[PDB]
Formats: sequence, structure tokens, C-alpha cells
Amino acid sequence: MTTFRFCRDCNNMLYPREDKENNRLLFECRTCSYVEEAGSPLVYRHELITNIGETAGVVQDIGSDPTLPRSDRECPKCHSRENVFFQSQQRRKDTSMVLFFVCLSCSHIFTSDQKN
Amino acid sequence: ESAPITAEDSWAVISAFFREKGLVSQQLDSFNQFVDYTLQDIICEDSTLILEQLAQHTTESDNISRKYEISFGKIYVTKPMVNESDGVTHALYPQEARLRNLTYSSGLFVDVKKRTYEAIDVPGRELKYELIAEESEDDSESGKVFIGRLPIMLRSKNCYLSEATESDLYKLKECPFDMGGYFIINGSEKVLIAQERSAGNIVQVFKKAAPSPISHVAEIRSSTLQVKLYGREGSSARTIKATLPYIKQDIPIVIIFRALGIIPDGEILEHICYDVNDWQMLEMLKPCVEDGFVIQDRETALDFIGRRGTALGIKKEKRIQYAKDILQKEFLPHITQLEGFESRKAFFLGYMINRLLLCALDRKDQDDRDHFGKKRLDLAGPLLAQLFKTLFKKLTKDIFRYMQRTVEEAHDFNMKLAINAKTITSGLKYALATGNWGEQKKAMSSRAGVSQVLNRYTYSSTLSHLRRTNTPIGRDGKLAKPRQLHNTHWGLVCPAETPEGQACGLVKNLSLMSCISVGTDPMPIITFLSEWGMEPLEDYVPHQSPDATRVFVNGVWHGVHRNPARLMETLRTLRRKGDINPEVSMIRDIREKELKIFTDAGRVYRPLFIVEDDESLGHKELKVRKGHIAKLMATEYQDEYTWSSLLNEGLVEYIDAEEEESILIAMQPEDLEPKRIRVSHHATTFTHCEIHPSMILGVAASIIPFPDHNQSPRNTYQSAMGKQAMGVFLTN
Amino acid sequence: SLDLDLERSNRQVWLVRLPMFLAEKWRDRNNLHGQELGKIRINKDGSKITLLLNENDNDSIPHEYDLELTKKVVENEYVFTEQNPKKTAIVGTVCHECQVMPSMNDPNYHKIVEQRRNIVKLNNK
Amino acid sequence: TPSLTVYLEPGHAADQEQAKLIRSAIEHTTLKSVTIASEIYYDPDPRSTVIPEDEEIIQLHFSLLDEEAEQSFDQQSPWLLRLELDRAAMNDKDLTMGQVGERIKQTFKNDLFVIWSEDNDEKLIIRCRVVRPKSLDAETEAEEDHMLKKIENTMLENITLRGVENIERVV
Amino acid sequence: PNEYNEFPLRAIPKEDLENMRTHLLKFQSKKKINPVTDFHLPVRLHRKEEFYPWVMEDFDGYNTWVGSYEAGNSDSYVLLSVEDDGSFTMIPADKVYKFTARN
Repeated sequence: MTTFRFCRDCNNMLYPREDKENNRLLFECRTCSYVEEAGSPLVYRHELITNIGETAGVVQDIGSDPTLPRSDRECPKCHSRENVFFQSQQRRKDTSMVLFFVCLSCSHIFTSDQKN
Repeated sequence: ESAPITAEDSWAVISAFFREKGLVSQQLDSFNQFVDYTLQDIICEDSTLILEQLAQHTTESDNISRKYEISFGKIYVTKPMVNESDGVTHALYPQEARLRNLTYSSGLFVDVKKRTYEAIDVPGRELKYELIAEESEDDSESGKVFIGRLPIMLRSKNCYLSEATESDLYKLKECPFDMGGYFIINGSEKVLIAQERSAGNIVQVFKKAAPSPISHVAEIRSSTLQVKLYGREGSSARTIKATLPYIKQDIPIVIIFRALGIIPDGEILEHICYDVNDWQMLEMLKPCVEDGFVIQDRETALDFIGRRGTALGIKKEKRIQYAKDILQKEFLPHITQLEGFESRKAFFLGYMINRLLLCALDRKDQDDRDHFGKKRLDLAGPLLAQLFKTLFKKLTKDIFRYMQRTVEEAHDFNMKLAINAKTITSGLKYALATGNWGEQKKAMSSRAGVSQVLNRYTYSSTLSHLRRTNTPIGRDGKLAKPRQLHNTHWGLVCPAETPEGQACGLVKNLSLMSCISVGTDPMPIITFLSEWGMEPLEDYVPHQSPDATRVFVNGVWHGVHRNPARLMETLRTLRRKGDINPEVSMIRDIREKELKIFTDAGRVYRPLFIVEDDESLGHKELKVRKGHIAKLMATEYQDEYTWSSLLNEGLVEYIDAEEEESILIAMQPEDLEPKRIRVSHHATTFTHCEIHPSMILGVAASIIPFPDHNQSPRNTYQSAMGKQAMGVFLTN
Repeated sequence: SLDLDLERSNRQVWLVRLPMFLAEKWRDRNNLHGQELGKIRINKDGSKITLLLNENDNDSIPHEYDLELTKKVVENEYVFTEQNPKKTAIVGTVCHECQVMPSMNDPNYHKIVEQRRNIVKLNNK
Repeated sequence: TPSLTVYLEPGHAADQEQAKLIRSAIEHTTLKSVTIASEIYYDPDPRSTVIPEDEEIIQLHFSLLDEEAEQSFDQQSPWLLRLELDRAAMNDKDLTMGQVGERIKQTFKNDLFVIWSEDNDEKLIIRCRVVRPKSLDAETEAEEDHMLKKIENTMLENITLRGVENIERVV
Repeated sequence: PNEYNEFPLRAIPKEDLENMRTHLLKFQSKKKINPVTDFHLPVRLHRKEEFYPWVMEDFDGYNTWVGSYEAGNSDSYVLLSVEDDGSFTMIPADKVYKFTARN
């Protein structure tokens, strides 16, 4: 997973370059003389289809939203029976109807799909 | 006395509501707002008029340069009256206007002051003018320059009918069952129907089908700014470009940031993306950085700007200055206009492109264009302000032209001769009579049907006519979505009553309790908001606090905040305790960590109840009690304790169609406790209650008996045919 | 008028944000003659700071306000002075950032907020 | 919404298998559709890599390349189209890795050579390394990324493995 | 926990502020820059009223900073100058300038 690297001088992103006589990769800033040594042959990455598990999104202070439903399911960690539950907040067309539960006390996230 | 509430109490509260407001209050309140406040500001906008006549250098005595200054002052409005052909003056009353084919109107008086400055035109030196003559007749009644005549809407503050009792109305021969709310023009009654409009200062993200290279669009109207993203999804090439006003070719976004004042490349992404961990955001921004890195110069972009102007061959430095001025003058004027506010503009552009790219990453959807919370209604007030501004501009231009003409002949101008007072009067009368909302010369392309002749066939027809809104889309336009009923119309629009034919759905009628906001100043709100712990947008660093709520006021970002829950609780405490008028809307979006505050004009709101958690009863209950209902009955029978008494005690609340997105309402009061089929709703965190469901209907459909046992088109048909029955339209 | 005076710039300086009305009331020229107009009180834990106005001032202004800490560490901010090309002189480096809010204990808060209501109602647009 | 309905032969009408073979033979298949990760990666020295998964594939072809490939070792681009290919999509169109992956692709313009594994590996990894003459100019040879990103896009978009054009779906 | 320290609040009279016009000097950097080491005294500060931006150049010319005026700072800041007695004297703030280093 390629990460942007900024020059330590002027915060500009570092462009790759090659060293033929030593055959090694370096990152240089086109504006200054800073040169740093590359730690991996992985500089860029271009994935096509996202195999990302669906995420509940923002969770902070979600228990104060009064338009969000409730349930009496039991917490797997703190053994509490009060929690908030909602569907996946990522708006893809093909998302399944798998729930997400956020516990009221310990703020623990879990799902209704207990696949082993 | 601490008991719950029954539907009888609901009808009691509604009775109080109509005993306090009335069915035509919206027109009267808009007219009062226009006459009291906006009229003064329209003239105070352009008070000073300047003529600078340089020396012709014909002779030594002609070496003096002159300056002429014209300033305006107060506005005075008289009660309506008429001067006959004999020159006699008598107060005009509606009966005489009706019978004699007159026009119910009054006269406007404005103070005028004049100053003359003279300087010695010495070549190579700055002209130093000195005060010599100042004509100001504020100490005499001759200082009030007559400027024109303004029509008056019936029963408004100025009209004689405002304070008339029943015997007064009878001796003057009024119908006591008349409500006002209409003009008398040329001896015929005219009315202005509300005009619907799409709101401004709101960023909207759209989408496109893809036979074209376009993929997404982000719009804002303040002057329009379009920041478009080009490049199909999944491809390597990502382009983000903005289209500035008076620039044709367009230039990328990184160039905008460089020209704007943020040179380092690392700060660009701190401006755009507010979450460090996300890598897709930066992946989509990479080509912008790559392309914009080539030029670290503002001046190449400014040269780009300079070439595309109409003038050609301008020197480079002048083009630099011109392109520099374009940004602070015409780029996002709704934030600021004066110099030196660059951080705010940079952050707002970053926020706009952030939202566009968020929609581009399928985390959200297109903005709904039908949502009734993003639409404003223009009443008589705003339309009159528009036309008055235009006519006043033309009149002052004519005064300046004539005064220059008489200066050319070295003749003193009489201020009572330079003014053509007939311009304002003729323009206003023509617009109100014909309805074409524009200048007489350019009336063909102007809006039509804004002013209509009141319908007196039956009393309910007058009631239905004074409560009508028109959506100015082509009535032959084949857009189905504006026609259909939408989920946001619950309680603010009558679902049954709509015309048939080409105006189906396009003409709307309000329900019994959907009022409209007048308008209020946002400055005290911003001052208090900064007082109670708001960090300004200048000192905002994303990495120091990446979990900060953003704060908006009428669509302009003013900064961030860290603990919003207590701010919302305090704000609603102040709104419920009368520190702020309840026409202001205050929404919080938890999911996106946002606060929005609206204080503009044109928002439809309806009353609702308040649910609070009573610990003594161990559960929630309304703030209203049997004591308040008993007081309401006592006051009603005594016809004190009124609707505003309920409002200021935090017992009811006005909710628009936007705050409704973040509330819960129990429809029957008994639904709040732990034939037909009524289901017990699972909710237990209720916040408000419905005063009564019957009020979701208009005035036309409030006469059908048992309307819910009927097919809905039948209710529509009777709502149409209820305006052709024969009956006593007025008791006089 | 070129060199910078750093001989006494070593001391740290507080960065405090005052409310608009309070700050404007403190811009008075007559009170600038080195007069002792107020005092500060710092809690043992340092979480709560209370600003108490001296009784020498008129009773028309609240005599108690509270302070909150914005950043525990404040860096890259310096305080300078410029006097009569102009001669500039740095005063010091900024240490802490604090913000002033009105105190609930002093009833005068309500009064000024009452004046705030007086500000709210009069102006219209 | 244009459409087209195809009726199979009398013999193949009652059996699903020949029907699915025809359906695969009609639908349009392109490279961008069959790569779960057609990732543009840096490939400075294709001789060896840090990732253990591709290391196994390395020695396969490095003991399976002809003398001409041994000479052309230096032609392989300092960037790689590293193809993690989805098993399901590849098997859906009855697409053999070697023949379809390389025959047509190298025949088209002799532009892209490949080190490719047999389908039995748990991770189908292809190394697409474009082939260019060493006679390339010094300014050209310096701008490796500039040529290869463009040719990689023209590679994904403009190569048709199998099927007929303009037919988006067959059902 | 009620122990507190005492800092008297003093001020600076008009006679000193008349010839001492203050301007907030802000430098844009990601590193703690101090004039003791990063600036070689003396420094040349000039303007090459707000039309001409400020220019602060070192004696050797290596450290050149260009400063622009940022407007609309609605926060009217104050300067707390420490006197010999430990008291704080108030100085009103007139203008704020932001400096950036030349490329």
C-alpha cells in the first residue's frame, strides 16, 4: 500500500529516482537537494476492485442520536443488554443487509453475522 | 393537575393558535417587514452620488475643479390619501377607491442634502477639495422631497382598517368577515401569490450519465462556481478543474491554491483531506499535485487569466493586478468581499472539493433536488424590494444625468425639478396591475402571473386564493419529479388539493399551520457563538484536532469546535427561553460532525409539542399540563394568556422541513405511554408530538366529512369543485 | 532601527483570548497608566483559572470570569514590539493558550447577557 | 435498450453445458475485467523480489526461458504490471492462463512479454513486463514511468482476450 | 486544592504607545525557528499603507522572509508584557503579519 512521503525541507512530496552505479532507489525533492534512501521496491499501487468489508463509519457519540433504533441483545464483552443498531453506512448498491451493533456502555462494535 | 393531555386540549391549543395568528398572517407580516425595515436600507445602500468635473483649462478662471455630492436620509410614509383635479386633498378610503376606480396608495418622503466642493486644479498635484456650500433643509418642512407613491395592502400597519372595531367597520361599511391581504389597484382587488425558489449558498453535488467525459459536478450559487471532476472511475487520470467567472479556458485546483497564497504542496492535502489514515483520498489527489508542481508561480496563471479578457495586448503587470482583483472581488462573494480573507476562501474551496470527492468515493449519494427544505418562498415583501431597488437605481441614474446636463450649461439645478417622481409611481402601478414583474420596456421576458385578481365567488374561494404558491417551472415542462408529492410535504402542504390539467402539482396550497419566516440578523448569533468557545477558522490545524465539528452559519464556514453537545443544549435552551426568536433553525448532523444554522427568509415551519423525560413519573411526557389548558380556556372565555405565552415558556416549538431530519414525534399523545388498527410504535426516545393530524390538510379539504373513507382522487375533485358553489361571499 | 532586542526576550508570555466586550473595555486609555485593575488565581491542579477584577473599577462590569486551556504546549509563537524603517524588538516566546468565558457565580453575567439581548432585538435586516 | 436473442442449435438446445460455452464465446472479455489487482508496481530488478509469493514463480520461468529471453532479460521494464488475477473471473470465461494470456497479447504488437505461472498456484500472479529495444534515447530511457503508465493504460483498455465488441452482457 | 499565585495586572501608558506601534510578527514553518541562531544580526527589515509587503533579510542574505498582511482577524489580541515586578502590562494589537520563507 503505497504511502506519500514528503520532503523534510519544503513539505513537497518526494519523487522516485534510480542510482545506476549502485543500482538503488532514492526519493528526491525536485525543489531542493534533499535525497533519502528508499526502504522498499514498492512505490506505487493501483488496485481495481475493492474487497473491503463494510464499515459502520463514524462511531463517536453515536448513542446520542435519537432517531437510531434499539435492541435487547447481550454484549459479548461487558454483558450489557442495551445497545444501538444500524445498517452499514457505506452506500454501495450491492451491500447486504447485515446489521451492526454498538454497545451503550463499552462502545464495542459487533455484527449480527457470526460467521466462523 | 400534572395529568397527561387529551385531544380536546389539542383543539384548545389550535383554537388559541388561530385566535392569535389568523389565516392570512403571512402576507401582512411580510408587508410589515418590508415597509418598516427593508425600504430604508434600499435607499441607504446608494445614499451618496458624486460628480467630479475637472477643469477644462480654457482660461485661468476655468482652472477650478468641482465636486457635487448628493445624500439621502430618512423615509416617512403618510396614510393613504388622494388629491382631486381641483387640488383639494382628502384621505382616501377603500370604498371611494372601489367605486371611483382609484388606487389605494400613499406617498413617500425622503430627506435630501447637497454639498459643493471646489479645488484648484494644479497640474502634477493631487486635487484638494474643501467644503464651501452645504444645502440641508432638515430644520424646515421643505427638506422632505416627495419621491413617489407606494400602494398599500389592506389591513396592514399603515391602513386605516388596522384598528377598526366592529361598529367602525359597519359605519365605514366593511364586512367583519374580511381579512385584508390584498391591494386595490385601479379600483380592482389584486393579490400576490407566493413564488417558489431554490435556495442559495448551499453546495450541491450532482452526477452525470457517461457518454461524456464528465463524471461529477459540484455547484454553488452565491456568481457561480463549478469545480468539476473529470476522469472515469478506476482510471489512472484524475482531473479537478474550477471554472471562475470571466475566465473561459479554466485552470486546475492546485494552480488555484498556489495563486491563492498556499505555496507548499504538503499544506494542500491538509486543506483538502481531514483524515490522515485514508489513502484513497490522497490517491485521487495525486495527479493534481503532479500537474500543479511544475509551476510554482502565480504569475503564469495570472497571465492565463489576463489573455481571456475582452481587452487584448494589455501589459503583463496590469493583467497580474486584474487577475489578482478577480479573486477577492468575484470569487465566492457570499463569504466576504473586502481584502485579506484568504484563509477562509482556501478552506471553503477545500471543503467543497472534499465533499465532491467523498461523493465520488461512493460514501454518499447525490443531493436530492426535490427536498422541500432546500426551497424558499418569496412573498410580497422580497418582490417589492427587488422592483423598488431597480426603479430607485434608474431614478438616481436619471437625476445624475440631468444634473450633468445642467452643469454642462453652467445652470443651477432645482432639486424639485431634477426628480421625475412619476417613474416610481408608474412602474409600481404597471407592475401590480399587469402582473408582468419587470420594467415596462423589458416586460416580455419577465415573470408573469405574479399578481392576480382576487376571486370572490365564495368565501372559501377567497380563503384558498390568499394561500397559494406557484412553482415557476414551465407548466408544459415534462419534469415529473416536481409534480409528484414528496415525503417532505408532510404537514406543510395539503396533499389533497391541487389543480388539474397543466398545473397539476405545480400549484401548491399550504396547510392550516404552515407559516413562513420573516428574516433576522445573523451577527448576534455569530458573536455569541464565538463567545461560548468557538475557535476561528484562521487558527485551525487539521492534525492537532482531527475530530472537530465544523460550524456553519447560513452556508459560510466560520470555524470548528470540539465539544458540540453542550453547545446544542445551550443553544436550544436559549431558543426556548426567548433569547433568540424561534424562526431560526439549528440542526446538528452527528454522522458528519456538522452544525448548521439558518436565519434567512423564506422557510416554511409548523408548530409541534415538546417531550421531556420526567423522572418523577419515570418516563417521558409533554411539558404541557392541565393547568395551562385551564388558563387557555379562561382566557378564551374572557374574550390574559395567549399563544405567545405558550411559546415563550418552552411548551411548543416551530420546526421547519430541515430540522425534522433529526427529531422523533409521537403522533397521538397516548402513543407516548408504555374500529381501526393502530400499532404501538417501538420508539421510546420521543422528542415532540403532533398537535393534531387533521392539520396536515388545507382549507379546501377541511370541509369534506370523513375524508379518510374516500379514495384520494375523490378528495382532490371535491377540493376543486368547492370553489364553484353559490353562497354568501360577503355579508355586505 | 535594524537590530532585534533579545536581552529580555527569554521570559515566557501567556496567550489569553479575551471576549470582545471585555477586550474593548480593557482598551481604555485612562486605565493604561500602570493601574492595578485585576488579578488571576490558579488552581493547584491548574485545571481551573479564575480572573477577578479589582474593586477599584466601576461596579458596572462583572468582577469574575473563568479561563480554559486550549493547548497544554504552545510553540512557534513569539511576541514582538516595534518602535520608531522602524526599530523592532521581540518581547518573548508564547507558553500557553487560554480563553476567557464569563463566570456564572457573578450575577453581572446575566446583566451583560441582558445587554446582549438588548443588542439582539434592536438591529434588523 | 437494444437487445438480441440467440437460439442455439437443435442438438445443444436441451443441455446447459454447450449453452454456457456459447455464452462465453459471445460475451466481450477484456483484460481490465479479469484482474482483481492489475497493480502498477515498481520493478527495478525483475531478477528477484521481496515478496515470497512471487519468488516461487520467479525460479519457474527463470529455469523455463529460452536463450532469446535470457538475452532480453534487460528489456523488462523497471515497472511491472503485477497481475493478481481473480480465479473466479478467469474460470468463468473458460480462459486458460498461458494461451490466452500470452499468445494474442504478444502477437498483437510484440509489445509486452510476461512471466506467468500455471493455474495451480494459490495466487495467480502474472508479471507483465513490456519489451522495448535498448536503442531507446537517453532522454527517453530516463522517463521510464512516463512511457510505461501510458502504455499500461493502453494495455488494459485496448486488449481484447475473447468475445465480440459492443455486447456488454449475455444471459 | 486552593493554593493560588498572585500576578498583578498593570498597563503601559499612552506616552509609550504613541511612538511604539505594535505589529504581530508570525512566521510560517514546521520547525522551531529562533533568531538567536537562524538569524545573523543585524537584520534588515523594510517594505518593498499595506500595499508594500514586509521584507526581512539577513546580513548574508541567506534567510529572507516575505511577510503579507492577513485581514479579518476578528480576535482583537492583547500583548502581556512582563515587567521587572512580575506584573503583566497590556498592549493592544494593531496589525497581524504572516511571514513565509523565500524559495
